[PDB]
Amino acid sequence: NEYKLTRPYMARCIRCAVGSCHSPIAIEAVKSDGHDGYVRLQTSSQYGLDGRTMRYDMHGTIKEIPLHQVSLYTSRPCHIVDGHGYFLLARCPAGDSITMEFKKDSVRHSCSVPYEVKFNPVGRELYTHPPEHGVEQACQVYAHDAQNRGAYVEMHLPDKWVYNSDKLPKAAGATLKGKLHVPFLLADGKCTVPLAPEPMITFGFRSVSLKLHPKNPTYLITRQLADEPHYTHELISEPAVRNFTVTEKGWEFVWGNHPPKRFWAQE
Amino acid sequence: NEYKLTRPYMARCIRCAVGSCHSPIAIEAVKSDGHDGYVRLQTSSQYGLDGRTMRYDMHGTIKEIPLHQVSLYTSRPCHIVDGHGYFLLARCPAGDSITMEFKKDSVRHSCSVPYEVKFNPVGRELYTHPPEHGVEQACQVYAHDAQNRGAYVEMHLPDKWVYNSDKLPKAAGATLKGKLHVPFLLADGKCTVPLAPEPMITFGFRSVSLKLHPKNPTYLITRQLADEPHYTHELISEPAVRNFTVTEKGWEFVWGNHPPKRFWAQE
Amino acid sequence: YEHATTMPSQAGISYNTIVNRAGYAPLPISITPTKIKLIPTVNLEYVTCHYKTGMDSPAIKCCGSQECTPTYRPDEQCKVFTGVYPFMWGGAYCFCDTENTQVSKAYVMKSDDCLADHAEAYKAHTASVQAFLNITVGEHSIVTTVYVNGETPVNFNGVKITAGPLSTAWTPFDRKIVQYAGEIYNYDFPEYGAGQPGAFGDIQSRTVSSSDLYANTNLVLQRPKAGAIHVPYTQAPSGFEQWKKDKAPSLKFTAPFGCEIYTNPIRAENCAVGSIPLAFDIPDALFTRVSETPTLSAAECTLNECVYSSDFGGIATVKYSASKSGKCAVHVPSGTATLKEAAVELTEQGSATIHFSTANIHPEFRLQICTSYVTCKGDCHPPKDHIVTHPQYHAQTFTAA
Amino acid sequence: QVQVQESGPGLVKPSETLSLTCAVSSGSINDDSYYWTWIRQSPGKGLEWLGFIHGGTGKSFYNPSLESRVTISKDTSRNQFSLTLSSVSAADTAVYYCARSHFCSNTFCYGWFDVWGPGIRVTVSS
Amino acid sequence: VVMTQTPLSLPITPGEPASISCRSSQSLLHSNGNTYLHWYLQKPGQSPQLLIYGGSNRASGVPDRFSGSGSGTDFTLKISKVEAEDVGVYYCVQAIAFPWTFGQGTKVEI
Repeated sequence: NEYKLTRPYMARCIRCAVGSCHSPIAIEAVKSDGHDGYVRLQTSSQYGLDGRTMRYDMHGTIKEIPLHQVSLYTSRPCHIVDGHGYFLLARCPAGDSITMEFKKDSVRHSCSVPYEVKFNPVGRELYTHPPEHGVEQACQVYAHDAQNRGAYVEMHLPDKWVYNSDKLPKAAGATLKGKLHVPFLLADGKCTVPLAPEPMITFGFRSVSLKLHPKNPTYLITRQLADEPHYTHELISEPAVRNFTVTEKGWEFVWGNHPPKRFWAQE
Repeated sequence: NEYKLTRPYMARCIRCAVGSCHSPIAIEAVKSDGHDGYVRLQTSSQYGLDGRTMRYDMHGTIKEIPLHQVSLYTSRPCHIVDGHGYFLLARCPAGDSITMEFKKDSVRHSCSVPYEVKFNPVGRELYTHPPEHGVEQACQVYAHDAQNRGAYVEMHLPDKWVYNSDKLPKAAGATLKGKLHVPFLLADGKCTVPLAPEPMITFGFRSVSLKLHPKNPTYLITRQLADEPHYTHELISEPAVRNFTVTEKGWEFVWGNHPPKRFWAQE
Repeated sequence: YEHATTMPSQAGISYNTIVNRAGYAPLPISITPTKIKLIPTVNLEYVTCHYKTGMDSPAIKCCGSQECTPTYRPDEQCKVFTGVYPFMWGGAYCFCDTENTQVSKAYVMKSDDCLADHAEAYKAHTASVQAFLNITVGEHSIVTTVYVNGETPVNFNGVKITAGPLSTAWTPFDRKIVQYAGEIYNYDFPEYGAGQPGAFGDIQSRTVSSSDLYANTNLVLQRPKAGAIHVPYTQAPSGFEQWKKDKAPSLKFTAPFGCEIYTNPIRAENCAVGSIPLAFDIPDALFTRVSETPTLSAAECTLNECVYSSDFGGIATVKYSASKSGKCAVHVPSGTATLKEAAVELTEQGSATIHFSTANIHPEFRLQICTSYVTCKGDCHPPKDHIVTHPQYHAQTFTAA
Repeated sequence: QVQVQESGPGLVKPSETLSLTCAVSSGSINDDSYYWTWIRQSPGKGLEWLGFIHGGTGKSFYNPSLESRVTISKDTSRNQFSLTLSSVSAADTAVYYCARSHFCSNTFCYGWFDVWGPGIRVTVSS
Repeated sequence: VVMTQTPLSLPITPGEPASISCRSSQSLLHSNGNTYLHWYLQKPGQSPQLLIYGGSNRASGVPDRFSGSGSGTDFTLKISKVEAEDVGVYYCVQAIAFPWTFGQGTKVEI
C-alpha cells in the first residue's frame, strides 16, 4: 500500500507564485501523449482516501487538504479525474505550461512547469474539443485503473519511503530501495470521433467532382486502384471543389472518418 | 404566463467533470453570431427573479443557486450579463468551446460543449477586445431586452411545461404543445470602433505615398475614380509604405474606419 | 478429366466455366473468390517507444571530493561538478564556497507505457499467397480456403483442385515495414545499433520485454544553479513523436492494385492484380453423359435489350423445342461476353431468358446450351450512368466497332 | 477467474446508517456487459434482492420497498463496490453477499448472476 | 410480484428422476419471445450456483443430468438421475419485472 506507507517531499519549482521556493506541489513528470487530452502528473504530494484528498509536506509537518480545493490549468482550466499515490489524472487542453495551486487559510500556493501539453486527436478530423456524437474508433487513453499492470518507479528510506527524485540527494547509510507501481497507464478503448458532412459528388465523363463543406479540418485521401496509385492527401479547412479523374480501373475516396468509397468509369 | 409554469431538466453533456453523465447545466444551444462578443446560451436550467437566480433540475428535486456562483468560460472567462428563462446572455471572447460550472456544498458541476464562439469585430480595424475610444458605427448585438419580439420555441406537458428537446423524448398520452418567447434577440444599435492612426501622405508627380503605422490589422481600400477602378483591398498589420499612382480622373482611398479621402493630380 | 483454366484475381466476382468432353455431357464450374490474401514472411528486428530520462539523484558532499562509479545503464551519463552547491543559504546546506561536489547521473529507460504504445519494426519477404473460394464443381457448394502455391490440393467428392502459382509475383510490402496502431508503413528503419536521436530508432529493444535497450538520445549533463538541489540535462526530442507527427499515410492509403492492408497477421487482401491458374482432376462419375440430359432442340436466340455496361445489361432469349424438361449448362467460349449463370433450366417446348454482360456495340457471341451452339446477334444501346460502384463483368477487347 | 471478496462490520447498532463494501479481485469493474449486485438472506425468509449497478454508465437500480433507505455506489480508484442502508430495523439481521453478472450480450443477464464472495453476517444487535 | 415454489422439500433415494414446480403470479413470457426463469442450486456452505435458466436452457459448467420447461406461469424443473452431491436447496427465480424476486426454497436430501 502507498498512502499508509510513504511520505511526500518538498522540492524545487521555478514559479512558486513569487519566484521559486521549495514547493509541496512540485511537478516531476508530465505525460500528454495519449489521444483525447488526458494528462498524467507525478507530483510531490500524495492522494489517498481519508473521500479523495491530498496530503502534502510543509516544513516537516505533513498536511492535508481535500482534492476539490486543488486547481490546475494549462491555458484553460482542467478537470481532475483522479489521484493515486504521487500520481494524478486529469482532462487538460493544450498549453505551454502546467500549473497547479491551492489555498490554505492564507496566501495561495502554486507551482508552474513548462511541459507542452498536447492535444492528440483521433482520426482524420483534427479537432480541439471532442465531439458530441460520432463514429467510434480505437483510442489509447490514460486509463483510470490504479492497479498494477507492470510499470514501476523507484524509492527508498532516507522512517517512511520517499521517491528517488532528482531534487533530493542520496543518503549513505543504506540504499534500502523499493519499487511502487505507476498508476494511470495508457490503455486501449473506444472513443467517439466526429463525422464530417456528406461530400457532394457530381459525376462527369471519367471525372468525379467533390464539393466539400467541412465543420473542422478534415483530411482527404484519394488514390487509384491501378499499378500507379497517385495518392493525394490534403488537409481541408475551407470549403472546396476538388475534381479527380476516374478510369475504368478505379478511384478510392476517403473523407475524414467516413469509410472508403470506390468509383470506376464506363464508356 | 410569465413564466411560473415551466420546469428545468437533466440532459446529456459530453463532459461533466467526471466523463459524461446527465447534467443540470447542459447547453442545448449557443449562438455567437453578433459583432462585439455577445453570446446567447440555451441550457437545461432556468433563470428568474426569486435578485437573479438559477433553478436547476436534479434527480426529481428542484434547486436554486444565485448567478454570482455560476461561471462560464470558453478560452478566457466570461461575464454573464443577464439570464431569462432557459436562456442566458454573456460577454464571451473567442474560443472553441463553452464550459459552464458551479459548486454546491462540496461537489462541482460542469458542462462543456464544442461550439465555435467567435469575436466578429465591427468595421475595418480587426480588433480582439474593443477600444477605450473611437468612432461610432452600426452594430447588431444580442440585446438585453427580454420582451416578446416575434421569436418562439416549442414545449409541452409530459404538471409543468418542458422544452421540446432532442435530449428528452416525447410522451404518448397527449401532445399538449405551446410556444414561449426567446429574449435577447439580435437588435441594432451603435457601437464604438477604433480609429487608426493618421496616415502620412507624401506627394509626388502624379503619385501619392502612404506611410502606414497601425496598432492592429486594418483594411486599406483604394480605387481609381475612372472607368477602370482597380480596387486594391489589403489587410495591413506591419508598418508599411505603399505608393499609388493618381491621375486627373482621380483616386480615393480608405484607411480603416476613417472616411474616404479623394486625391486628384495636376500638372 | 483435367482442365487448365485461369481466374482473374478479383474478389466478389464469379467465374462460370465449363468442361465439355467430345462425347459426354458438360459440367459447369462456378468458382467465386470471396477473399484473396497476400501474407509476407515477417521477421522481427526490434521495437520502439517513448523514452523516459531517468535521473539518479545528486550525490552531494560538502567540502568534498567525489568520484563517479561506472554503471552500465542505457546511455548512462555521469559527471562530477565542483562549486555548484555553494554556501549555506545555497541549497545543499553545505558550509563551503567551493570544493562542494555534486555527482549527477542520468540514464534513458523505456516508457512506463511501452507495452501498449510502441511501434514494431519488421523485415518482410516471401509472400505466402492464399485465398478463400466459394466453389461449385458439378452441383456442389464449398467454402474452402485455398493456397495458390501449386502443390497444396483440395478434394471434394472425387475432384482434385490445385491453384497457382505466379500471381504476378507482386507485393506492396517493401523490405522494411513498421507496424503501429493497426497501420502499416514502409519506412527505412535503421538496424539495431544504428539509430540516431530525433529519428525512429532512438530507443531499440529487441523485444517489448527484453532485458537490454539501446539508447542514442544525445544527452549532455549540464551544470546546476544554486538556490536548490537539482539535476539538469539537455536531451533531444524523441524520434517516436517526430516520426509520428511527420510520417506519410499508411500502406492502405498508398498501395496500388486496390489492396486492403490489415493487422498483426500482416496481409494485403483484395489486390485486384494478376490471374491465378487452376488445374483440375475431375472423375468420370460426376461427369455423366447425355442420356439423362436434354439435347439438340432447334433453338433460336434473340438479343432483346443490350447495353454495353460494366454489369449484367443484356438479356438473351432462346426459343427451343427440347426433349426433356431439366437443366443445361450455359457458357460462351469467347471473351465476347460474360454470363451471370451457368445453369439454365429448359422446359419441354418453351423459351428461356438469360441475363448477361458484354462490352461490344455489335455482339455476336457463340452461346451454348447443353450441347448446342446458338448464336445471338444484336446492337447495344449506350448506358445511363458513367460512374458506378459495381466493377467490371467483362473482358474489354478492341471490339467497339 | 474473477475472485470477489466482501467486507464491512457486523453488529451495527439499530436505527443507524449501516454500510458494507465488496472488492473485485483480479477483474474489471469499469467494464460494460457486467452489472454488480447486492443480495441478502434472512433466517427463514429465503434469499432477497436489493439492487445493482452497471459498471460503465453506472446508474443504479434499487428495490422500491426500501428505495427510501438503500444506496449503492462505486470507486474506480480502488476497484471497490459498496452499499449504504439507512434506518435499519430488527428483521434486517441477515447474511449479505455481493455478486457479478454474466457478460450481458443478451437479455438473460437480468438475474443471471455468477462468481460470488463468501459473505458477511450482519446481526443488528446489542 | 409473488412466486410460489412447490414442494417445500423432496425426499428421494438415488437412481431416479424428479420434478419440482413453480407458479408465478404474472405470465413470465415476454413479447420478445423469452421465458424469464432461473433455477439456482445452493449447496451447503456456498453461494447459489445455477443449473437451468430461460425455462429450458442449461448452464455452461453443468452436467447433463437436468432439464426444465414450462409455460407462462407454470414451470417445471426436472432431474434425470439424482446423485449424492445433489443435496441442498433449489430456488425458483424471476426477472421480468422488478423486484427480481426469488423462490422460497425446496430442500433436497437423500
